[PDB]
Amino acid sequence: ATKAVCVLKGDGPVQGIINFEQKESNGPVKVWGSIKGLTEGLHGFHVHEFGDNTAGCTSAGPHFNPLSRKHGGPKDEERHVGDLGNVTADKDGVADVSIEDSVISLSGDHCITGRTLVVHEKADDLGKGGNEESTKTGNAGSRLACGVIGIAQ
Amino acid sequence: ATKAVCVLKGDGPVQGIINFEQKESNGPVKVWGSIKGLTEGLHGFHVHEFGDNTAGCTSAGPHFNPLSRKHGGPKDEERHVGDLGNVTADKDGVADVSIEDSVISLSGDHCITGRTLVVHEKADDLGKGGNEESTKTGNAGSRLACGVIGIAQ
Ligand SMILES: [Cu+2]
Ligand SMILES: [Cu+2]
Ligand SMILES: [Zn+2]
Ligand SMILES: [Zn+2]
Repeated sequence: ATKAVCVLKGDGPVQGIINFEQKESNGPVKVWGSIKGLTEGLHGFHVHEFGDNTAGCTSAGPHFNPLSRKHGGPKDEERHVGDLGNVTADKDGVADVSIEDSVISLSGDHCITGRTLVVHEKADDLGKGGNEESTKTGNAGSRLACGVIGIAQ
Repeated sequence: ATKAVCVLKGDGPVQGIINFEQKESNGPVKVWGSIKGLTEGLHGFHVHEFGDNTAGCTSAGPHFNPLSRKHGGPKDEERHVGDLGNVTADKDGVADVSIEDSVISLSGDHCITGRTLVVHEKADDLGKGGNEESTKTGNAGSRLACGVIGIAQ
């Protein structure tokens, strides 16, 4: 299997470790881990285009979107490659993440490795918000923590 | 023109930003930027295999070595792909890095994106130290700072 990992950090208390595993190059990627320090509720979760943390999360650029589609949720046909939807934090501020996605990959010319994973302030509306910002970012607010997705053993 | 970037951080004061540019695929990669907080003199500078910062720099693994060679300096045919030799810090503790290397790449099998750049405690002996450690790590000592190399624009 191909594996990757990401350590999420920011200016506040949000931090976490997210793991990625892809058994076959043309198969789905399992994404799992935990993020703490979040307000209870939904938080947008995206792969942004650049693995550039020189300005913290601010330098990561827009959602990763090599196919030039509009913003959506992970189960929508119309979505950015980087659209991983929402993670849910419990009353203790911990979001346990455990999903599978068939659009992102850990290899090939469009691979998320070397790009930035970001967890957001607010819920991602999955492009159903009914305004221009919705079909661009999902209105998920500020970038609370992020990290570069790296190759793992 | 392919570009990558890395923010170096550690447990101590060593920090900086290193840029990578490769005008042509399979062409040389220019590596440049500024690292501060170093002791004056030489410091080993390598790409390590894993972009895993879960345990700080320790989890980066060994030098990136897809061809299973012994450790050397960047000018040697016998070297790891990740062997970028030394960088030099001035009397103010600043290393104004400027390296050109044709063995690392920002694409293909020798791609370093998604892996970890590490700057070391001591000089890399470039495989000339006459012990087993020299042909593994260059005897460069501890990992002072590191970061995952990400895709840039
Ligand atoms: Cu995002
Ligand atoms: Cu090293
Ligand atoms: Zn999106
Ligand atoms: Zn080496």
